[PDB]
Amino acid sequence: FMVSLPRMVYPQPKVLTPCRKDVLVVTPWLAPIVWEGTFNIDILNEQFRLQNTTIGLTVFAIKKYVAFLKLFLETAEKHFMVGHRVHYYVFTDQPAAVPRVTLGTGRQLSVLEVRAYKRWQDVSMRRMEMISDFCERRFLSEVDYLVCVDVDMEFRDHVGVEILTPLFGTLHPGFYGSSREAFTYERRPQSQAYIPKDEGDFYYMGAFFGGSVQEVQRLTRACHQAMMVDQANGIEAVWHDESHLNKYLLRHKPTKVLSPEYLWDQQLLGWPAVLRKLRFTAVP
Repeated sequence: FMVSLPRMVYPQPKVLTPCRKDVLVVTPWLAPIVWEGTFNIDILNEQFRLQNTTIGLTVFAIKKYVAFLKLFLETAEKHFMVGHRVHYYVFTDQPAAVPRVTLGTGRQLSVLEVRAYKRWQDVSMRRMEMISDFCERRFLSEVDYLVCVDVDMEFRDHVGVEILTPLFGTLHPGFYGSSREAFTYERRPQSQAYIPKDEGDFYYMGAFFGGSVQEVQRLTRACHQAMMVDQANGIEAVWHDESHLNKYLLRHKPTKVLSPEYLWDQQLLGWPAVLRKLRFTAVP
């Protein structure tokens, strides 16, 4: 049950003026594409706080990548869901190497040790398997939404409840202006991740997806199962779990799509006019 919003004073939305005219802000299946200027964060914060929303953030930091945790977590504290309840789940092979990061009130961190796996096949499948096969009951009990991101990143600007929805993917920064035939989908019909040249909405990046716990578990389960089939058939998708994520999101449309504000590499791609903010960026 959702209680009434309080009285709020904010600028009136005007029907005969778009928020953005330079970009697509809704997909053909009526999912918002989230760009700066499309949302009033005050309204959204109210809506999500009134539900006492808890967001889980999963991040894998394996081998040398543990070195990225400090900046990842410190910047998440500055920019990720501030004001809301947040539970970080750090999956790592080196629990002792996790930095001691000071957290704001209402935010917690759990260190989850993984796992075994001395063959690259299981490593490739590790993340999808971990989210769907091992942490299933815990996530359902502890958080409302799950967000799955890469560690070799930093937050530079607001990443907040505007992204929350049953299921979201993020436009890959390298390909948002590309035609579908150019997308690096898996193109071999022998792979479960196969997408023909005449199919595809967007190319989504494996580095930032999420949704409700239930929808994320469905996605990660399906991707893990598809990857197991490929392994049995002696094939590895061109971009690993990202290829499978793309197949899943073609066949199960996301209910929001994040713009490349949410996943950017400034060293590689600069700062285009279409990006008013660079929110979450690759570490050079």
